[PDB]
Amino acid sequence: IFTVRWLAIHAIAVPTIFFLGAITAMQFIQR
Amino acid sequence: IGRIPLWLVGTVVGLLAIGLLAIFFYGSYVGLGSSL
Amino acid sequence: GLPWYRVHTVVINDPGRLISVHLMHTALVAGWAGAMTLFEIAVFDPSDPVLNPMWRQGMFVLPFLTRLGVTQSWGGWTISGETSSNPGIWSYEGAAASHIVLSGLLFLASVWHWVYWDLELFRDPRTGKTALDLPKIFGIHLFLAGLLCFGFGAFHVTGVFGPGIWVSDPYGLTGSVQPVAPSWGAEGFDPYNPGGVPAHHIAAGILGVLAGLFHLCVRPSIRLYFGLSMGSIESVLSSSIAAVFWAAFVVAGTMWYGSAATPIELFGPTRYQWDQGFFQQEIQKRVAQSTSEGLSVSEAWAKIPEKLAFYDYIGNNPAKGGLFRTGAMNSGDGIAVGWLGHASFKDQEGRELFVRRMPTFFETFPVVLIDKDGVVRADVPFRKAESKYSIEQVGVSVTFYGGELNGLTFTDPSTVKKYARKAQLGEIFEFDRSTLQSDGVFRSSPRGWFTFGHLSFALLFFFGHIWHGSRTIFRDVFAGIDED
Amino acid sequence: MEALVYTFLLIGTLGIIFFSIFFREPPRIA
Amino acid sequence: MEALVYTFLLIGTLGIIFFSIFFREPPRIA
Amino acid sequence: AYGEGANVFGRVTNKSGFVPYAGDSFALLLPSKWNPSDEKEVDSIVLRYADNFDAVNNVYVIAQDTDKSSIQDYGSPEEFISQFGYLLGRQAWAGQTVSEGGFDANKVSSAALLGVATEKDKKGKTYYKFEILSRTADGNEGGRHQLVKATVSNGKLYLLKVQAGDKRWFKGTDKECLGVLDSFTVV
Amino acid sequence: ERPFSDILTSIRYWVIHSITVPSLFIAGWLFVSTGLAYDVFGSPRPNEYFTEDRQDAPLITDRFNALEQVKKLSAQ
Amino acid sequence: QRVRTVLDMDDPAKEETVKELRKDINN
Amino acid sequence: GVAGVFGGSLFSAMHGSLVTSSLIRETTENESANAGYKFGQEEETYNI
Amino acid sequence: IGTYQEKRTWFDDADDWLRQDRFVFVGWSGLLLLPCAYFAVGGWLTGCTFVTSWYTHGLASSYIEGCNFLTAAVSTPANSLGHSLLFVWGPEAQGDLTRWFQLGGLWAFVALHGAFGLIGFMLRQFEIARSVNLRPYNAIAFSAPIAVFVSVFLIYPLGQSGWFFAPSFGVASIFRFILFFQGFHNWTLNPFHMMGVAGVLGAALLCAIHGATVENTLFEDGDGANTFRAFNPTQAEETYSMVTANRFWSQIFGVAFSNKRWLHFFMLFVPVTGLWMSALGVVGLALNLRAYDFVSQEIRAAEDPEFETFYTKNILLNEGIRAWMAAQDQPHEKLTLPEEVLPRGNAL
Amino acid sequence: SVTPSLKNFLLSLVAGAVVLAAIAGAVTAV
Amino acid sequence: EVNILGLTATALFIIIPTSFLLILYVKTAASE
Amino acid sequence: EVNILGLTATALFIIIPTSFLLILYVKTAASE
Ligand code: CLA
Ligand code: CLA
Ligand code: CLA
Ligand code: CLA
Ligand SMILES: C=Cc1c(C)c2cc3nc(c4c5[nH]c(cc6nc(cc1[nH]2)C(C)=C6CC)c(C)c5C(=O)[C@@H]4C(=O)OC)[C@@H](CCC(=O)OC/C=C(\C)CCC[C@H](C)CCC[C@H](C)CCCC(C)C)[C@@H]3C
Ligand SMILES: CC(C)=CCC/C(C)=C/CC/C(C)=C/CC/C(C)=C/CC/C(C)=C/CC/C(C)=C/CC/C(C)=C/CC/C(C)=C/CC/C(C)=C/CC1=CC(=O)C(C)=C(C)C1=O
Ligand SMILES: CCCCCCCCCCCCCCCC(=O)OC[C@H](COP(=O)(O)OC[C@@H](O)CO)OC(=O)CCCCCCCCCCCCCCC
Ligand SMILES: CC1=C(/C=C/C(C)=C/C=C/C(C)=C/C=C/C=C(C)/C=C/C=C(C)/C=C/C2=C(C)CCCC2(C)C)C(C)(C)CCC1
Ligand SMILES: CC1=C(/C=C/C(C)=C\C=C/C(C)=C/C=C/C=C(C)/C=C/C=C(C)/C=C/C2=C(C)CCCC2(C)C)C(C)(C)CCC1
Ligand SMILES: [Fe+2]
Ligand code: NA
Repeated sequence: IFTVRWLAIHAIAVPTIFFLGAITAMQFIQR
Repeated sequence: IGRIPLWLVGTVVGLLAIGLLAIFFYGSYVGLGSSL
Repeated sequence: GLPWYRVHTVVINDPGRLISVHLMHTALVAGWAGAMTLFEIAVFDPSDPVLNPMWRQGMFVLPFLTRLGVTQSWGGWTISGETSSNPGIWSYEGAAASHIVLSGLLFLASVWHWVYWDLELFRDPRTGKTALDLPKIFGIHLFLAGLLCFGFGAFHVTGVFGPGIWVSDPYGLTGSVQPVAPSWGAEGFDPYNPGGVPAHHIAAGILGVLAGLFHLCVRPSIRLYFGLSMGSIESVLSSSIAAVFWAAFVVAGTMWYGSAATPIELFGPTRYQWDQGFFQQEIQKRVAQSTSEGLSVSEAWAKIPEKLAFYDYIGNNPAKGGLFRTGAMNSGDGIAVGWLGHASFKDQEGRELFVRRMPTFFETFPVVLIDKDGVVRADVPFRKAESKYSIEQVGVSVTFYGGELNGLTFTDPSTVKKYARKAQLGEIFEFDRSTLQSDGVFRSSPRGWFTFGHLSFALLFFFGHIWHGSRTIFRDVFAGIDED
Repeated sequence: MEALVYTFLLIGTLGIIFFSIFFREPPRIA
Repeated sequence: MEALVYTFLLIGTLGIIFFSIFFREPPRIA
Repeated sequence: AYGEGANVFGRVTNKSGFVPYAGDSFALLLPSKWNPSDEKEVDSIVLRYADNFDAVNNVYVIAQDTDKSSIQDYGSPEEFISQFGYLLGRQAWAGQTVSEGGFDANKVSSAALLGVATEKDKKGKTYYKFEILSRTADGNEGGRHQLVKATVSNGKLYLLKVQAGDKRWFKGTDKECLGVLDSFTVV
Repeated sequence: ERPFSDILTSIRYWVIHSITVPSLFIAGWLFVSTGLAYDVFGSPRPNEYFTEDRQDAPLITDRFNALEQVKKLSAQ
Repeated sequence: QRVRTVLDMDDPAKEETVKELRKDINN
Repeated sequence: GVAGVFGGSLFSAMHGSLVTSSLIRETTENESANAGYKFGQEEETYNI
Repeated sequence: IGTYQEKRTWFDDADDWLRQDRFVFVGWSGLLLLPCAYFAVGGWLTGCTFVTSWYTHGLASSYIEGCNFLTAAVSTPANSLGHSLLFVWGPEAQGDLTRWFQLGGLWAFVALHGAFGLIGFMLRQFEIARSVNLRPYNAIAFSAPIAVFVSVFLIYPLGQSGWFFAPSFGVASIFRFILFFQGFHNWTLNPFHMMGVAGVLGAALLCAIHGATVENTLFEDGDGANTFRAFNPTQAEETYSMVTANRFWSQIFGVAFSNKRWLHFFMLFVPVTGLWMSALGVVGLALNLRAYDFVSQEIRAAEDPEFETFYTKNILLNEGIRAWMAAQDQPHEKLTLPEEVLPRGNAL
Repeated sequence: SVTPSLKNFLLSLVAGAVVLAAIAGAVTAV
Repeated sequence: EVNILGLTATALFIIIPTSFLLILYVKTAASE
Repeated sequence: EVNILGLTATALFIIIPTSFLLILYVKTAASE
């Protein structure tokens, strides 16, 4: 595919999933 | 097309989102930002 | 019929009555300029140019008259403190009367264009209908604007024929209308360089003349003509309004941050000059230079000019007034009549304390006196029942080293607290609050009023440009598409 | 202002008499 | 006066809304 | 900066709520929540820490050069705190008032003694300990608790002074104030 | 036309999304857990907030030498 | 003259001075 | 509640814009474009 | 165009590609709006997650430090930086990204890209309205959020000492900005802000009333108990009874709408006018030209120890906000004020 | 002379031209 | 006493637009 | 320092009857 819909959907989806994994990792960080 | 039910997919995504929100709320009581 | 918010649309397809209403507006603006100048001349007090300057009196158009050359009036006085030479016809009142006569002439021309609107000049020879060759009109107007810009930059401000512009001291001590040599280097783009104004106007006038000749000789393309609707007056209205609030934002920015075209002696000091300690740092540098080489205290401070100490005063801050604190700055906290001196505070055992100056954000500020190192040593406390910082137990004394108070040391009473509270506002000055029945709250500078009015007008004209661009791109749907 | 008001009133009267002289209604019936 | 101007403005606004309620133009087309 | 991994499954390094401080021949556990402040009321103060929440909850020590060899030579502890009735802050108001309520005539502040001790730690030199309830006529924080631990080791008087408003003292800052009080050891 | 209802039902979507989504989640987890977030975005670690010299809130107090100064008062 | 003293002279009254905000790396 | 008033202003502006924009010609640059027909017809204007 | 040959160039092909119906419309405005808006939202989400505020404000405002969604924010640069544009290549960062994040450059990045994204979005509204041949009243309405954004995030900090006094992009940051305007500017007392509050409250009222009225005059249009399926977009009749609605509101409120034109133009007009008045008020506050005081009231209370009003109470509250907030609010000012000079009431 | 800030600004102009060219290439593609 | 500037400003801001609107309404209602 | 009470009196005595007469003349000339 790799159309405009694919590019927009993935430009929203990929960094959100990366950041959600990052935040879930930061949930278990303790001082 | 129609191999896995759409309601089942949405239900699984709903449990994943609810679990992620539960982890986010649990992390407010432990670790950083837990005021302790 | 027409709605009340559409009554001016009758002159859209009437070039003659469009010229008539432009002439009417031009007459109103010129008449306002003359009447405003005469009002400010009537209410102006030129007795004290140093301690009661025009920006302390709420003068609005007098700094703009002064900036381009007129300094003396028909009353025999000059704002620089000099007594007037021959003013000629171009004094303050002479310029006002010229504006009034121009307003009357423009009123008569407006009446003539209202009555005689069906001029063949506004008619297209090819089709017979009424039309305006807007690209050619723009070329003519750009040629005239470039000629005016080049003349103003090469003859008026350079002084080869005109008087020049206002050039002052970096700290605003000595300033006068002088010819200015243009600066063609990168320094010409220095906003505070006065030489960048003649160079800008010469180069921009040459370029405007060239572009006007280009538009006079070259027609636009069909694609660009149809894209921008160059045959419509509403499109040029939107573009002109766009350029106008661009220029309004630019003049508001240069007004607020100061420039070579914004003299301190004409528009007052700057809030950034107060925050950044410009006059305070210069005063302290002068005192340190005099004390390190020869002259001792109480005589070095006497070397400090009265105008510089007045500049180092938060009451002259343009970012200190209020929206509805109307009128002159003198009507706020009195007319300044003298500099009491530099309030210097010492401890009981002996070390120089300093009152923390008020920032612009604070309507009121606590009165604290802190050490050279940066540690709080005394204050005027609110609770007055604790610690070792109240004035009466620290035992600070104020000495003063200036005009009315040169060796008067106060140590015991609450006059020390009063002088500390006055010292948090900068240099302590004596004010007369009975001549104008002064308020007590600080007023705003003409610089602040100009900046506020122009920023508000700039956003309103952003909306006006957006609305007009909407109307000129969407003319077919604003009028009707006829079921298609 | 003091003299400006007087000048305004005088030139307003002069403009009124100028308009009365030149832009009057045309004299009908004798 | 100070309070008189405020009272006059308030009762003027109240009179305007009273006239708008009762002596309005009768509604036409829906 | 140097690259090191985040703390996962690595537990917590501080839970006692007390961080040690070593100074010029004195040591004390400061509250971990509190932060330092450069506000020398009395010039003899060498260290000062205050609460980030409310700076009335503050602690400071003074290093005053002195003549008397040991703290017992300052007389009775009552005689000692009579000498130190100056670091409480004298009233800046001198007007007449009999309307304060529960105060002496013409006074807007009072101090009540609630403790007098001669505690010892490790060497044999005694520590004068005091608790004072300072009630001001406005009633701010419901009063202030002044805990004073004073001694002299070589030739300098070392006096701990932790302050706590009675509002915070009733909430539970008593534990941290008493922790600082018992941890002030002059080595 | 793939109206977003048929693709989510199909297994072709979930065959290639049973690796990409968990791999992105693990990548974010390792990005945090390896300290790379601290190294890239300059946020200090919980043990790197107060240096021995200054025990209060840092202040930039300079503009044209801000880079050099922040390198000076950062966590080395 | 004394740029160190005048910088400290304007240190207590006003912390936003240009003379302070420039060359603050060396302090 | 803050989101509600902000979104209420947002949705009021959106609804006003969409209904005031979606028209067929019945009011000209004058008071009304009744030249097609005057008052007294059920032939509706507007668009959604 | 206009019955001409018009030999095709690259512009015709580019216009044909950009002006096509897709999942998302691009257009020429998408050359600006899509990258600028994507970068603004991504920078805000990145700053709220990883970029700290310890250097510039001396506080923690990110998820890596222990802040919530309502707590983490993209913080403004330091006041000593002034109104520096804070480019990565600029003299402050000097091409160093990890210190550019520490210097507060992400705030300038997000602010400039958000401003250009708003420009591109209202250009997109213009382009779509031109494509579907509709009047750009949506763009005219969106001119007011752009005005609010410009006056708040640009004009006010440009009038103040620097970007430090601008709103930091967040939730608790915006609450700090709001309380700062209460304590330092008396923003509730400003008539322009009062007009803005009236506009927003009236717009929410208009939305609720219009929705309820339409939903309660819905006609029959069917037999089922769910009226939502009774609607047909094909039919040329109105879905609700304007006559019934007008009579109901005429006998309830006294006045009612008789024109859908005027009703929806009023719904457009009220929030836009309110937001524009509030933008003008914030512009007035940019130069500290605030409606802080009432001179007659303050002189009356100065010469009278008995005269008190709620306005005097508000003035006293603003003094406490300023005094107890400045020390931890403005670290550049270095306000080490002792507790006794700070004002207090009794016992609290 | 050529100040480092000026050199960085000229490099920024080159980078902005590169970004605009990349956007133009992306929209001429697809 | 009496703020005659505020009185003049308020009176003019009331009189001029109200009279303008009333004149427009009268001339509109006179010629239907 | 400006006799603004006299200014207001003169300005109102000029504006009000001139506007009244101009309105009468305009409404007379509009409908012959
Ligand atoms: C943008 C143009 C501009 C600017 C920057 C200024 C700036 C200034 N003028 Mg000026 N003036 C202007 C245009 C301008 N004027 C015009 C067009 C006129 C002709 C009418 C005048 C006539 C004039 C006079 C007679 C005087 C001044 C004076 C002054 C100075 C005192 C501050 C002040 O204005 O009071 C405060 C300003 C305001 C309170 C602005 C009002 C804020 C908004 C717009 C009000 C909203 C209107 C509201 C809807 C109406 C309802 C109110 C109603 C109940 C009464 C100041 C530097 C005074 C002076 O110092 O003498 C030299 C002086 O007496 N001006
Ligand atoms: C014979 C013509 C003439 C002359 C000699 C003057 C002279 C003067 N006027 Mg003036 N004026 C005139 C006509 C004239 N006026 C007319 C016809 C009007 C009615 C519109 C006015 C309305 C007016 C007002 C309201 C004011 C003056 C003021 C002044 C005085 C100061 C001017 C100043 O410093 O402002 C600066 C002038 C400018 C900043 C103009 C800049 C032009 C912009 C930047 C053009 C940019 C767009 C351009 C098209 C771009 C071209 C492209 C380029 C490449 C060429 C000065 C004595 C001021 C005063 O003090 O009152 C007495 C004042 O406030 N005048
Ligand atoms: C030099 C700038 C400029 C010019 C030439 C025009 C010209 C025009 N505008 Mg426009 N507009 C502008 C700026 C401008 N506008 C700005 C800045 C805004 C934002 C506030 C608007 C918003 C606007 C709207 C919403 C509309 C127009 C409309 C119109 C058209 C005729 C309607 C009319 O004026 O009837 C007469 C107007 C009045 C009788 C207004 C009453 C007087 C007001 C309330 C107070 C005036 C203040 C004071 C006396 C003057 C000082 C202001 C000055 C210092 C700026 C006309 C061609 C209308 C249109 O599109 O045509 C169909 C229309 O509906 N304009
Ligand atoms: C294409 C959309 C777009 C737009 C509109 C912007 C807009 C902006 N960006 Mg941004 N950016 C973008 C994409 C975009 N960016 C992308 C894709 C990236 C990732 C690489 C970035 C990364 C980025 C960073 C890191 C920063 C910005 C910044 C900025 C702001 C200031 C930029 C500046 O001052 O330089 C101005 C740029 C120009 C004037 C363009 C130069 C045009 C040249 C002169 C054309 C000449 C070429 C010529 C035709 C060659 C032929 C001639 C030859 C044959 C002789 C600004 C509002 C800065 C910022 O946010 O401020 C805090 C900043 O720090 N951007
Ligand atoms: C807090 C209040 C508020 C928010 C969040 C908001 C939000 C929005 N309004 C839109 C539209 C509108 N709003 C309108 C009127 C109004 N909107 C109002 C109040 C709001 N409107 C009010 C009061 C009015 C009445 C005048 C209209 C008329 C429209 C539209 O037509 C438009 C729409 O189509 O709605 C769907 C949407 C599309 C904007 C967009 O994508 O821009 C593109 C640009 C972007 C995304 C970049 C800008 C980034 C911002 C400005 C700076 C960075 C901020 C971070 C990304 C996030 C920070 C968040 C923290 C502060 C918490 C967007 C969801
Ligand atoms: C002694 C005394 C009197 C004491 C009082 C003292 C005192 C407190 C004074 C009050 C001061 C006062 C007046 C304050 C207000 C000042 C203020 C803030 C002014 C703002 C001014 C202003 C220009 C603001 C700009 C923003 C703006 C334009 C706001 C306007 C707000 C506004 C009018 C909102 C609409 C309100 C309203 C009730 C809507 C009507 C809704 C309605 C009846 C719909 C009917 C209806 C609905 C349908 O859906 C359909 C289908 C049909 C058919 C239909 O009909
Ligand atoms: C016991 C009943 C309780 C209700 C009584 C109180 C209701 C007051 C009536 C509302 C005000 C009338 C509006 C006049 C304006 C007016 O009558 O316009 C008339 C207008 C009707 O418009 P049309 O539908 O006729 O529009 C088409 C026209 O262009 C052609 O005729 O009414 C409306 O706009 C809808 C209602 C808006 C009402 C807005 C409320 C405004 C609040 C006023 C607050 C005053 C200040 C506070 C007092 C100090
Ligand atoms: C005819 C004639 C003549 C002349 C006459 C005259 C004298 C004229 C004039 C005139 C004038 C003398 C004018 C003036 C004016 C004024 C104006 C024009 C104004 C205004 C206004 C405005 C614009 C405002 C605005 C506003 C408001 C509304 C309020 C306040 C604020 C503001 C600013 C916003 C003679 C005989 C010589 C000769 C020739 C013929
Ligand atoms: C920084 C920066 C940049 C940019 C970037 C970008 C543009 C990106 C991104 C990004 C992104 C974009 C990210 C994200 C994030 C997100 C998130 C983190 C999310 C979330 C969370 C949550 C919690 C959610 C919840 C929910 C909701 C609310 C909705 C629905 C449901 C759910 C549940 C899902 C660059 C490099 C260029 C450079 C410069 C700077
Ligand atoms: Fe509707
Ligand atoms: Na109290």
